[PDB]
Amino acid sequence: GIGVSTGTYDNQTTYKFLGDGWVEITAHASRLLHLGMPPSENYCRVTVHNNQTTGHGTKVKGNMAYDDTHQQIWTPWSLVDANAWGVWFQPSDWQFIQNSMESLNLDSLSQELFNVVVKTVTEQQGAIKVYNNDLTACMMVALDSNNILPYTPAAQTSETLGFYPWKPTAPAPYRYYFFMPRQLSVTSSNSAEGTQITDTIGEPQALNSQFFTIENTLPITLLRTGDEFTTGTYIFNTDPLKLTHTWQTNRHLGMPPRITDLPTSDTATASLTANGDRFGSTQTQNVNYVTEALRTRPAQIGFMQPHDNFEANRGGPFKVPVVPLDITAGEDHDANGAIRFNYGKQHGEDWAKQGAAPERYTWDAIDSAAGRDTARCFVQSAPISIPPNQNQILQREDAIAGRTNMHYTNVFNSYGPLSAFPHPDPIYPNGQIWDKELDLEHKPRLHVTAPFVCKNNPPGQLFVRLGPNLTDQFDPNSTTVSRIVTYSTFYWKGILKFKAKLRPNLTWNPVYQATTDSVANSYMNVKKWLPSATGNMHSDPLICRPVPHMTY
Amino acid sequence: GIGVSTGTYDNQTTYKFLGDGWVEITAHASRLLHLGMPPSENYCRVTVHNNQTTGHGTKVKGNMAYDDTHQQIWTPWSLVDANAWGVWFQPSDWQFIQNSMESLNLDSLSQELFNVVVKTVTEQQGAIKVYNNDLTACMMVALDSNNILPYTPAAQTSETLGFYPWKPTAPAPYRYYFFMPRQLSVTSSNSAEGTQITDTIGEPQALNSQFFTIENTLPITLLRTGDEFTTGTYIFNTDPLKLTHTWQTNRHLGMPPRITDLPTSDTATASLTANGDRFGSTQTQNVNYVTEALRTRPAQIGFMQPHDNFEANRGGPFKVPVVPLDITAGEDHDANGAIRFNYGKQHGEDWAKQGAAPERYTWDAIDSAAGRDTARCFVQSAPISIPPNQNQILQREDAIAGRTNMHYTNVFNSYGPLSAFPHPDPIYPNGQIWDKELDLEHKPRLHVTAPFVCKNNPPGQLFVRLGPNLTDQFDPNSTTVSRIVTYSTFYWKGILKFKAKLRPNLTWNPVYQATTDSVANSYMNVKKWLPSATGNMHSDPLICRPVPHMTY
Amino acid sequence: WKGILKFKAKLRPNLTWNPVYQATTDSVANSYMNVKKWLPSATGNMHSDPLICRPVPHMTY
Amino acid sequence: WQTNRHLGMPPRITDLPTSDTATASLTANGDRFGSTQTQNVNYVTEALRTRPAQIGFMQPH
Ligand SMILES: [Cl-]
Ligand SMILES: [Cl-]
Ligand code: NA
Ligand code: NA
Repeated sequence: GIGVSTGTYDNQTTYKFLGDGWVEITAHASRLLHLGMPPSENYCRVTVHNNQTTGHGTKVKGNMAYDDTHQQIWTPWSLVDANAWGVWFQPSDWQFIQNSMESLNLDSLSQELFNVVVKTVTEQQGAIKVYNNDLTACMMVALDSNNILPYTPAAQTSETLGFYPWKPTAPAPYRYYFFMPRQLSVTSSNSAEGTQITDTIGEPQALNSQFFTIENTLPITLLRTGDEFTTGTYIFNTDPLKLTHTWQTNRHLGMPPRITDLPTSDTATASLTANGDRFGSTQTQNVNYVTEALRTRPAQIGFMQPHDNFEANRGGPFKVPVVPLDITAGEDHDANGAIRFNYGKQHGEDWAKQGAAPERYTWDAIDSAAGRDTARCFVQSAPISIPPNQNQILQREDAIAGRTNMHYTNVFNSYGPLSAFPHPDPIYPNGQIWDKELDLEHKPRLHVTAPFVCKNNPPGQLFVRLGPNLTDQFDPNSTTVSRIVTYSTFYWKGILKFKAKLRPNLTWNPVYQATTDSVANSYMNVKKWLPSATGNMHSDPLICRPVPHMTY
Repeated sequence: GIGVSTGTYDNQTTYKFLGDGWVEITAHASRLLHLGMPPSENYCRVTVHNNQTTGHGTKVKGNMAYDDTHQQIWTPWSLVDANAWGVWFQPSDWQFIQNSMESLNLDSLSQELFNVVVKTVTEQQGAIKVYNNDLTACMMVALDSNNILPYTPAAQTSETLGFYPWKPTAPAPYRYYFFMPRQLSVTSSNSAEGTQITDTIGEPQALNSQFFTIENTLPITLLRTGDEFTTGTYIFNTDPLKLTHTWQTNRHLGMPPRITDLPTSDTATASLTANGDRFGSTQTQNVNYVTEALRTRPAQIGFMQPHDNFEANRGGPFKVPVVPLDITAGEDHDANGAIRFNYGKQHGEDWAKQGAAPERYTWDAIDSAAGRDTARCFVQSAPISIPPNQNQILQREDAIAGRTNMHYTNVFNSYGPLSAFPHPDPIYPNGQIWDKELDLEHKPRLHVTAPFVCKNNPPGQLFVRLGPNLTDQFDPNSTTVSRIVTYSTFYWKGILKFKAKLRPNLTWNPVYQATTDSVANSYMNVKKWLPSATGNMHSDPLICRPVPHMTY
Repeated sequence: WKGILKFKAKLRPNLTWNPVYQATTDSVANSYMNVKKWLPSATGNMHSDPLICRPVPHMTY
Repeated sequence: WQTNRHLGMPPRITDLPTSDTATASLTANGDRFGSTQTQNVNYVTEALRTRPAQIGFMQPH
């Protein structure tokens, strides 16, 4: 099958309406991939320990947050990961879906590898390189259907496939965490100089050691140029994702109080009846009156989260994740889990930009009703008295354990049986799409890194690597390795299907839509999604869930 | 399928007579094509701005007509366009059809690509080049069936395939217009020096930006050496094209006036009855008499067109097209839309000719009854008096708005409900054959650039390009691109079918036929269509619609 | 008076790479498309200005 | 949005722009291929170039 293609390139997004507002979005994605031989032929147990006593080391006082120490199993295999919005839709698609649909769900996933080509490189004189075809050479493929091997979402480290169809990409090298004891003590710059920082890493433990190899756990297919490989279709079992945001906060839940009379002019206000004589209910029985702020609501929309909370286990210190909610007027970023990420040119960064530094963006939850304005928050002693003297009210300013900047809001946890909140927004195009659930008896109500969590087993990971291309001289009992310089290219097609539903339209007023404009320096300027004079592209994160929706 | 051909070369024109004068002309065309890799791997938004203050720039006073500024989307794809008479018939065929047929219509179109070959180039020492086969390499093909992408008739810029079967050709690179604001002010050489010329180009607009990619809109087929690709048959839906010209002008419509007596000798004239006593009708009731010139005719054959009218939109100034009619005795070229075009050696120019300059030819409408002799035209004030004093008649000489060379005929529009005219002539071999209709609610009664306009959807455009042939070292996060030097060759066969009808023959006198002769320096000298001592060819535009036909 | 007017309409295709121009509303004071124009006043005064249409561009040839 | 100036095959640029701020140039008017309806001048230009039809038109006002 040498001179015949084994597949079809297709990167078009097709919409099929079944009627009644239901839509079958079928996203085809194809890319040309490049795979080079592994630097090492075997599996390595690598360790990373940044315990320098200067700069961003862990030995310098107060540098816990900079910790990067861990151990990993480095494998000669590579992973083909397309789990990221940017791989399947072009900007316009995302816009169209966000502006017209109100619901979206995963349906099925399929992939195939085809048109494999393997080449060898040899030298010449002047020295120039020459490229030849190794027709008989092959490429190894493996598919972990049952997810035996460690799950490693490439989207988390901007290592998925490129978001540009006409540009080539490459698979990310496979590696996974290995257990290793890790202890690091807490210190501050103010902390005494004589104080010694404990920075330790231990030996591999029997109770937690897990070394897996692709060779020993999965069946492997060999692909020569005339071969091709298919995964067959996988069926998703996940919950629908709302494509709208909520705005009603506790202050907007239920029957608004009855105004006494209609405003007298277009600029006037209206007044309610006296607090003392108004009907209603409160949960503070020390005061005989009702007020929008004291009034009993059905439940609590949103909640206070501990920030910037760091916890520690055998592995080391780590920042506890927080539910991405609205950052409010006050713009309390860390308190409401805003997410900031850095990515490469393959995933959005302007191709024109130069320097090692990646592009960075901070994602602020679309929803406006579940965030928390730490500044304006406060707790009043009871029996409650209004107004309260400084000794019967704890607020932002007040300091905990005599620390100027540590306020109660930093360690306050408001989560409770009455807490209700929306689901994290999907992030085009850098966002991860689906995720494997944690194998623990008691699971989390959601994940921060992805909108769709597989209730059952998630689609299996696709692994590839070049077959060792040996030379004429080879000795097994020698650690020395000689291999012919080889590399390969091949195409990848994937088919992701969604089930989506068109939105209803009942408000009298026009609704907020995701648009583009011509105003210079505007975030939504058309010029950002067009090519430059030399073809440089730029794909910034797009808004989503533009349309508002009743919460109650 | 390495060592086996995947198609057949065929460039013969076959005539099948079904009887009753109906003919099925099946034109087979085949060419060997050459495709090199694109200079750039991606899509570019290129701009052209000739705003120099010297020479043919737009900044120099009175140089509007020289404007070339515009913006375009440059793509790494190439287009295979065979939409031009020269691709399907050899001179003799065209002659035979023009001399014997009276009607011609498009029936069906089919095409295929086959016998693909891809080669790589490497260096050597002395340095010489070496060519090798990349058996596993492939070529990309895409067919836009629904005409989603911008229609770009290659015939308009002499970029279709070559008109010589035994000579190789290459596809034209694909590119399309992109919206960009453009303003240019009007000035004349006489115009004051201090006067400043406004020459502006704006930023991409949100309301009119359309960036398409082949990858995202069409399914793409990969062709390795042993593969081949077919379009299947497309059926045309167009109106028939008359292969005759008309000669009757308003002066020859209807009952000629009755002569009083037959001429007395072979050199004598005959006379009609006195104007004052002749029967008939006119539309000028100030004079009591009829005359061939005043006499009422059924309708108006031909009409006055504004020339050389330039109009302006956001895009810029442009020459308004005009219906190609007869240029009359007076030879008023621009007033009757004569078409002049410049073409290369691949499309007619004498191969022997040397210099960058292309060959140029001016096409004068075959029809002799719808043109306008601006010089002899005139308007008479009414009530009409004959003869008219200089103040009651506007003629050529008179100047508009005190401008010596601007005469009324320059801005006069005679088009009206009574206007009737023939269809533009087909032009062998440089002429375009069919054309896509404009997607506007109210369409034009015809196109100037083509005789056949598709009532429905036109045949889709055929796109090709080489697959990026990567090297051993590749980095995605780098803007740097390294590719192996590659190029390819492949054959293209096309089958175009026409339905034509043999002409009737009723005149007593022999009729005008398209012939060839031996008279030196004659436009129709046989020597022009023969090869030179070293094989240099020359294919000049051939006459068409030689036979005259009754108009009424 | 009750009236019933029926239309037959077709959903649009989406093929451009770049996001397309949409008719939107905003919060910028004194903007022609400010939300406040389509809401009632404190005493119920309404205001309905002409809305844009045919926002999406389309190939002509 | 396409006006007479944006109808058909754009002229072929000689080379791709050298930088993100540069322009590209076409081949000399005198040597460029194409067609016009003004046969007094031996050259083609976006403004003189023959288009299929006339989009829009002048109205008496
Ligand atoms: Cl799968
Ligand atoms: Cl076709
Ligand atoms: Na913050
Ligand atoms: Na003329």
